[PDB]
Parts: sequence; C-alpha cells; structure tokens
Amino acid sequence: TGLYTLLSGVNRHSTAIGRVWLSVIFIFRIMVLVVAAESVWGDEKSSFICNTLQPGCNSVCYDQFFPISHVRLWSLQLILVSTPALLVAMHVAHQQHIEKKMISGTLWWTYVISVVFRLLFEAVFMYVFYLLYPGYAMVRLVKCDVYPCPNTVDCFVSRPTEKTVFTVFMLAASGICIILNVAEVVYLIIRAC
Amino acid sequence: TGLYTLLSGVNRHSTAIGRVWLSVIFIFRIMVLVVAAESVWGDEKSSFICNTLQPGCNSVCYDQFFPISHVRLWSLQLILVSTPALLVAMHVAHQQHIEKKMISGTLWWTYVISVVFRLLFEAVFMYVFYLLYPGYAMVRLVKCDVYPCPNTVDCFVSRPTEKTVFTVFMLAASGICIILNVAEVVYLIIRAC
Amino acid sequence: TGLYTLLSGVNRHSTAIGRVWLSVIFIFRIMVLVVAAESVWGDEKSSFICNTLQPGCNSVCYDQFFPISHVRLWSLQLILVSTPALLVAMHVAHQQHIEKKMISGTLWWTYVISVVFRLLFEAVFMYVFYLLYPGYAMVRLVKCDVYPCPNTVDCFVSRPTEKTVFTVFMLAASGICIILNVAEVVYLIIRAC
Amino acid sequence: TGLYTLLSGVNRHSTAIGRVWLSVIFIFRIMVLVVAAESVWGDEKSSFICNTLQPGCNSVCYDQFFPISHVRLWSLQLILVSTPALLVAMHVAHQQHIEKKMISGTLWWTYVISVVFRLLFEAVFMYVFYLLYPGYAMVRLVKCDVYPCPNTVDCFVSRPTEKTVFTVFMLAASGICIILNVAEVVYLIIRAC
Amino acid sequence: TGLYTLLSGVNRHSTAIGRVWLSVIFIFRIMVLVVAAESVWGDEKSSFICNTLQPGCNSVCYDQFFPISHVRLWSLQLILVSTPALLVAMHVAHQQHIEKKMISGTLWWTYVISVVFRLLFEAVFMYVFYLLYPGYAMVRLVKCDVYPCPNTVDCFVSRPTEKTVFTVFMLAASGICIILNVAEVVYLIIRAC
Amino acid sequence: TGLYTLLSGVNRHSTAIGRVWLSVIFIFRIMVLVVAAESVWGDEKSSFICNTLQPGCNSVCYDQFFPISHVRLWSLQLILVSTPALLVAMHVAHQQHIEKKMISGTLWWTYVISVVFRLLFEAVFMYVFYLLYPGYAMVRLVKCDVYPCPNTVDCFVSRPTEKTVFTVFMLAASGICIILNVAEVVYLIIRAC
Repeated sequence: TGLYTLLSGVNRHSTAIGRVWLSVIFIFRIMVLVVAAESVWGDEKSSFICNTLQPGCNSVCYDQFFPISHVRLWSLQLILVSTPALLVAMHVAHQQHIEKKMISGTLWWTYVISVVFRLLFEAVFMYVFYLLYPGYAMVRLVKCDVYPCPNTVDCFVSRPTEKTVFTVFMLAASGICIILNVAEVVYLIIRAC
Repeated sequence: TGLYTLLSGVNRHSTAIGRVWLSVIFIFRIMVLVVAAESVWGDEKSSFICNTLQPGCNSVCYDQFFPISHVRLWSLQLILVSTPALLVAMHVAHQQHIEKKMISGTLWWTYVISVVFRLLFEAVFMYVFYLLYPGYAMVRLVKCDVYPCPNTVDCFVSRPTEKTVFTVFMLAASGICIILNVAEVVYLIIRAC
Repeated sequence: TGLYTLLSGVNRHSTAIGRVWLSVIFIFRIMVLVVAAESVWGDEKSSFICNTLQPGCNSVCYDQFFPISHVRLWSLQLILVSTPALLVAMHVAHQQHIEKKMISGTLWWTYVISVVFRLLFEAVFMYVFYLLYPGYAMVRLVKCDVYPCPNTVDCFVSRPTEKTVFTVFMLAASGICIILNVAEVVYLIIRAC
Repeated sequence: TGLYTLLSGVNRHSTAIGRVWLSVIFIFRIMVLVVAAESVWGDEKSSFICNTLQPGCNSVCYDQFFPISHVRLWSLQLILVSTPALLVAMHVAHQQHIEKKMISGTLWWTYVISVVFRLLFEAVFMYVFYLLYPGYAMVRLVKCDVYPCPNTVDCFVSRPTEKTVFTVFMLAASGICIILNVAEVVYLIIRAC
Repeated sequence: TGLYTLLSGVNRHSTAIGRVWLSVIFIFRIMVLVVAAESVWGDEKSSFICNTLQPGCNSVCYDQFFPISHVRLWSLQLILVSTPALLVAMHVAHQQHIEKKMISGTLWWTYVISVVFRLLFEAVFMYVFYLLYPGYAMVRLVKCDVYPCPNTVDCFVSRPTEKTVFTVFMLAASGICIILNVAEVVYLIIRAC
Repeated sequence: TGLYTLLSGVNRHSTAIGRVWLSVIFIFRIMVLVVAAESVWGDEKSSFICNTLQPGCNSVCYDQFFPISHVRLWSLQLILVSTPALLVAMHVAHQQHIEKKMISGTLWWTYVISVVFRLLFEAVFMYVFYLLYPGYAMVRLVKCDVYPCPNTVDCFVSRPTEKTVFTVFMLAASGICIILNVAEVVYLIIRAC
C-alpha cells in the first residue's frame, strides 16, 4: 500500500486532506478496478451477439458502440493521474542525491503545480467519458446500421446492470477526488497568505 | 497476513475481541472468497443456457436473474469494510509524522467512529443481499419472460448446490462479524465510564 | 514454508510430534492440492456430457452427482484446520504486546484446546466426505433421472482414475493427521501428570 | 519502480532531463503496454474473420495484413532501448568491483554513447513502424487476395478504434522520448565545452 | 534457488556429491517440469479425438490409455523426494530451538536414513512409470475397445514426439539422481569406517 | 536481474567480456523468449488446420511438421546453458562453507571448463535446430501425406512471418553468444601465459 500512497501524491507539504483522504480514495479506485477488470468486462466482445446472418456484423457493431472500453478508460485515467506524483517524487530524489553528493519554495510550487495537473487530468477524463457515454446506465439492446449489416439489426450487451453499478461507483469516486483536489489547492493558497 | 490484520482494524486501543477474533474472521472471509471466486463462479454466464431458439434470450435472462454476482458483492463489501481501518492507519501515520517533524482522546474517538462505520457497512450489505436474493438457496431452473424471449422460457443455473454452500459460509461469517462489532462498541463504551 | 509451519500449529509447548511431523504433512497436503486443483479438476464440468438431446440435462445431472467438488472440500478443510493455529498465534502476539507496553498455564490450555479443535475439524470433514462420496473410487458412467432429463440417461465423468489416485493420497494424509493429533493430546495429558 | 528507473538510463552524469523526465516517460510506456497487451490485442487473430468458405483463408489473410503485432513491436522496442542502460550499469559495477578488489572521462563517454544508441534504436523502430503501418489509424474492413483465397475477400479487424487510440498514445510517447534524448546529448555537449 | 537447495537435501554432513551435484539435478528437473507442464501437456485431453459418432467414447478411451498424466506423476515424485529433506531441516530447527531455550551422531543417522528414503522413493516411482508406460516413446494412434465404444475405434494423441523428448529428459535425470544417491550412501558408509 | 547475472556465469576470474557483455545477451534472450512464448506460439496447434474431412489428420500433420516447438527448444537451451554457471556457484559456496567451518587454480580451471561446456551446449543446440528446421523462414502452406490423411493434403501455419522475425532474433543472439564464449576462452588462455 506504500507504493499506492506514493502514487497518490503524498508530500511533506501536503495537509491532512491530501495525505489521509485523497490516497485512500486512490487505493479504493485501484481496488475496484482490479476487482472489475476481467471478472465483468472480460467477455464484453465474445458474448456480444446480433440477430443476423451477415458475416462481420458483430465486430463492426461492437466497435461502433464501444470505441474504447470503460476499464481501459479508467486505467488510462489512473496512470495519467499518478504520473505527476511520481514526477515530483523523482525530482525530490534527484534533489536529495545532489545534496548528498555535495529550497522549500521550489518544493511548494512543484506540489501546487502537480495538484493542479491532477485536477486537470481528472476533469478532462470526466468530460471525455461524458462525451462517449452520455448516460451512466447501460442498455440491454442496441440498434446497429453500420456497413455491412443490412438495414438495422438488434444487438445485445453482456451484463448491463453490473456494469452500471460499477460505473456509478467509479464516477462517484472520481467526483470526490475532484472536489478534494479543489479543496487542497484552495487550502494551500489560503495557508500561503 | 500482516496486511490483512492491518485491514481488519487492529489498533492500540483495540481490546481482545477486535485484535484476535475480528481479524481472524476477516482473513477467513478473504480466503474463502479467494477459493470460491473463479473456481465455482467462473462459468456462471458461459454455462447459463435456456430452452429456446431466440437470439439474445440467454444474455437478457442472465442479466435479469443475476443483476450482480455474489462474488462481486462480497468483494465490494470487503473493500468497503476495510476502508475505515486504513483511513485510521493513515491518520495515525500523519499524526506521527507531524510529531516527528516538530492526544489519546482523538485516537479513541477515531477508533470508535471507524468501528461504527464498519458495522454500518456490514449491515447495509447484508440488507442489500437480502433484497436481491431473498433465499439463501439457489434453484436449478428459472422462468424468464423478458423481451425478446417469447412467452416464458426455462433457463438452467450452473452449480446451484455448491453456490448455496458457499453463500451459507459467507453469510454466517458476516453475521459473526456484525455481532463482534456490536460487542466491541459496547465494551469500549463500558470501559469509557 | 515458515508461514505453513505457523499455520500447522507449531508452539513453544509443542512436542516433536506436533513440531516436526504434523507440519510436514500439512505442507504435503497443501502441495498436493496445489498440484491437483486446476490440472485435473479444471474441466470437471465442461467435459461432463450425457447421451441426450434434452437441453439443460448436462447441468442438472452434474449438479446432482457433484454437489461440491473434492478440491473445494479439501480447500475448506485446510482453511478451517489452519484457523485455530493463527488464532493462537494472534493471541500470543496480543499477550506479548500487552507485556511490552507495561502465565504459562493459559498458553498450555490454549494449545491443548486448539489441538482438540483441529482434531474435531478433521474428523467432521472426513465424515462429510464419507457421507457425500461413500466410495473412494470414481466411476466412468453414471445414471441420471433428474428433471428435465427424460427417463434415465447415461453421463460420463472426466478422468476418474487420476481423481481416484489423488483422493487416496488426500484421505491417507488426513488419516495420518488425525492419528498424530490424537497422539499429541494424549502425550500432552500424560506429561501434565 | 527502481528497476524501471535503472532501465531508463539514470546515471550520476545525467542531468535533470535524463533523470526525472525520461524515466517517467519510460515507466508510462511500460504501464500503457502492460494495460493494452492482452486486454485489447489478445483476440486479434481468433476474432479475425473473412467472408468466404475457403479453408485456410483467414490465417493467410491475417498473416498478410499483420506481419508482426503492434504489441510485439513495442515490446521489442522497449527491450532494445533498455539494453544499453543496463550494459552501462554492469560496466559500472565491474569497475567498482575492480576498484574494491585492488576515471570519470570513461564514464562520461560511455554515458554519451549509450544515449546516442538509445536515440538510434528509437528512431529505427519509428521508421520500421512507419514502413509496416503507414497510417496511424486502423480500418474495419480489408481486402485480401492472397492464395488460396479466390478472387478478393472481405475481412474484418477486431477493435480498430481502441487500437488506434493506444497507437496514438504510444507514438506520442516515443516522439517525446526522441526529443528528450536529442536535448540530452545537446545539453551534455554544451556543458562539456 | 535457496529453497530448492534446501529441498534437495543439503546438510552439514553432506559431501560434495550431495551438496553440489544432487541439488543441481533437482533444480534441473524442477525447471524442465515447469517448462513442460502446461505448454505441451495442457491440451492432452481436449485435443484427444476418436473416429466415432458414439457419445462418451473420447472420455473413456482417454481415461483407459492415460490413467495418470506424466506431469502429475513427476510432480508427485518431486514432492515425495523433497519431503524427507525438509523433515530433516525441521528436526534440526527443533533441536536448535531446544538448545537455545535451555549430538552429532543423531544428525548423521538422520541424514543417512533420509538419503535412503529418497533413493527408495525414486526407485518406486521409476518402477511405477515402467508399469504404466512400458515404452519411453508415445505413439500417434491407439486402438480402443472400452464400453460404450462399438467394436474397436482409432484415437489420436496430441504431440507424441515432444512428449517423448521430455520423457527421455526426465527419465535420464531420475536415473542420474538414483546413481548419485547410491554413491552418496556408499561414500558416507566408507567415511564412517 | 541479479539472478540472471548469476545464471550467466559471472565469476571473479571473469574478464570484461564475460562479466558485462555475455550476461546482457543472456538477459536479452530471456526477455525475448518471455515476450514471445505464449503471445505468438500459444495457438500454434489450435489454429493449425488442414483442408480435409479425415478425422485425426490435423494432429498427425502437426506432429509431423513440428516435432518440438521453437520455444521449447530455446527454453531447454537456456536451461542447459545456465546449468554449469550455477554448478560453479554451488561449488564456490561449498568451498567457502568448508573454509568457514575450519586454491585459486582450482577456481580458474573450473571456470574455464564451465565456459567450454557452455560453448558446447550452444553449438549442439544450434546444430539440432539446423537439423530440424533447415530454413530460418517459416512457410504458410505445407503438404502432408502421413497416415491416416488420404493422398496429400494442404495445411496452414499460424503467424509464419512473426515467428520468422523472432527466430532471426534468437539465432543472432545465440551466434553472438558463441563468438563471445570463444573470445573468452582465447583471452583466458592468452592471459594464462
């Protein structure tokens, strides 16, 4: 769990919000994603079927309705959110090594910039999820008219309800993280002056 | 096992009940879930079949009768139950770091609040399991009339008896945990006055 | 292997029988179960076939003849047998922590009670295995008349001979463990007076 | 993560660019590849289908259109890029062992040569990717006329859009790495004189 | 590798033969078994087919011709061969603990008895392999007349040649181990007098 | 990576060639084999198809044309090449233990003998690969006339081009290793006199 707290963004300049609350939500998102990755999204494409005899209609309809899986989006979001924290950690390690082989304001500014970048990454991933999948709920039946499917065909999604439940969990966690990051930057600015 | 005892909620203010009994039941639930996750619930959907020629009826009937798998419910319950313990642990680490870089009542109140939250999470997960699956036993044959299935169709469940056995084990463990948490809060309150 | 010896029940009051013989048999059972879990019992249900055209007869016949797999029974037996040892270990750790932050008879009684509980768990699992599967051998062909199968159908089991061999190994190991536990309690009682 | 930073090429003569920026991009590429390896490229061939009754046409068309998978190309690129860094590390360990059992310019020249070799490997892998797959986007339908397929047949690709997204990510990361390596060699040369 | 050398039977009374040669062959057998377990024996039963329309003939013929897989036999042989070494190690640990909380001949006799038991286990497993599979080579086609197969049917084995190669490797390694154990006991007896 | 360098054959008498160059090539071969084992050779037999209705022709033709897979050959080669290095390491550990409980020429001769044995193993595996697969390239279509296939049938290979690429990589690495071993023995002999 120490690696997870390192990836969260725990810093010596971090207050209680960034040190005890943000890291726990980060670990919670990691655990939920690990639980839901291959158990419920594993057969998303192999169990996707359409009512037709046309060869190749299943693959094109699946690609049309799921340009990128929810799990891959969440994985990319977690990686990009954790990147600035380890960037700051490597910078601190470099500074300590330089000190050993031979200010605090630079650390403070680096921390606030990294928090701002985390907030931006979370916001943009929320926006792209809203663009791709406007509704938080997943439906059982979809209508597909992409070539080579003739006219319109009915296709059926695997495990819509369980996927909806996990989507609600993940979106709520992301929203909480956004609120906590905004509170963190505001608190740091207030403490500065 | 040390990580498991940390996730259980072992604290310096914990009595014998919370330190030697609750953690063991937590580890027992973890081990049973690990044993039963993919061995018996792995083919829940791929082996689910219905007596019909209608395309898409298997998937919609499976989604209707199993909105969320038992294993996923137990995994979410374990994650949410273990969250407050590591929240308390991170708060203790933060307090110790603050002391290093420069009371007991706060620790006591944090511990009692975390125990209450664990009790609430266990109770709400028991209630939601009762709502979704009223009977502890799983049946071999189910009747499905969801669109697009015509009229009513017969569908067959994989491994009903083994799933019933593991459900009984998990429910008994959860009930024991609830009783132990109630005893813990009562004992702490009694020792307080 | 140290974790396995801890799970066996090695204690400072343990004699040679409980310290050098019981733990080795415990590790042997763990290793045999790990070898045989998914190699030979992996396709128990997917390769189970019956001579019929009736939909759903394979699943109901498999559920009728295998209410719970042998591997899951052995896993549950190992978990329940190892539970009292780690309960005792956690109690000892709690006692030592209490001593650090500030008798032998309590340890002796706890050890004998844990050994008795291990003996009881092994005996009850042997009895339930005898109830479910009276014969140690597994047959190639079974006769199934459960609804919806019409009349009686023939069904065929995967790898009967290899499963029989591993069943003999596991039963012999369990019997040896029972005998050793009885010898342990008798020896401790004799040394007491 | 320490092994990853070692494989990146962190050296005592490295500046900030090579120590805190290049290593993070290396770890980012590793993580994205781990996420995308078997999740989205796992069923590239088993789900590849063509509209024909000719036996063997699926395999020959897949081999014609995908001589080597994107994931394998990226894996080989990462291995070859990380080779000179560990070569330098082993040379440093050998030099230190020789010193223990009994100049800086040799280390400086070895570092600059290793950086040049990393730049060359990244450039050649970019060029070979451009040769094999000129467009960054993947199409849904391809036309195949390789023997034994009669005339021309239509074949359908699995998950074109998700693969396009991950390809864009990987190409952008590789370009950033190339730019950073060029900046590193230029900065080292400038500091030399 | 330290655990492997412990399982081999390295003891303070061991000579060069038992300390540097037997352990290497043990590790070699472990590595070859790990390589060949699921790569070449993984599809032994799923790819086994017979030329018939009779339901259930494939399973009964496979069970008749392969009562227990070669890989499972080798796994059991390795476990049973490694058991006496860890029994001796646990006895030594028990003796040292007894010394700490408060002769060499006992250690010498325990070592020679354990070597004899290892020799016996290897010999009996060689004999049982000879009984089950008289020829070291595996054939492509087998003739099966077990009920319910009508008359005699032809069945085909997966990867006969690769399995033959690995069988030759494993048998040669086992024979070398037997010879080395005999040399070890003879050398110890000679050194005794 | 330390275990890999130990398996390479790094010794206190090793020069730069054996200490910094041979070990890197060994690790490179290990990594390439790990990447290519199950990704590209995983479906070698399940996707192998022939244009016929004869039962059992696919398996016999696959066995005829691929007596042993390339990946298994490379795995065996790596194991046998790494065996003498760990034999020498265990001999050194035995010598140091003997010294602790109570010359350099023996170490020198052991090192040169181990290098010669590594060279011999690499050469013989190269020769056997040349015998089994004379051409470095793999073809799409093969002609099979083994019983029970009637007359001659066409069979199709999975991923010929990617397998050719990885074969070229592995053969080049093995040739480099052979050249480096010859240079090592020549350099040691020259330094001796």
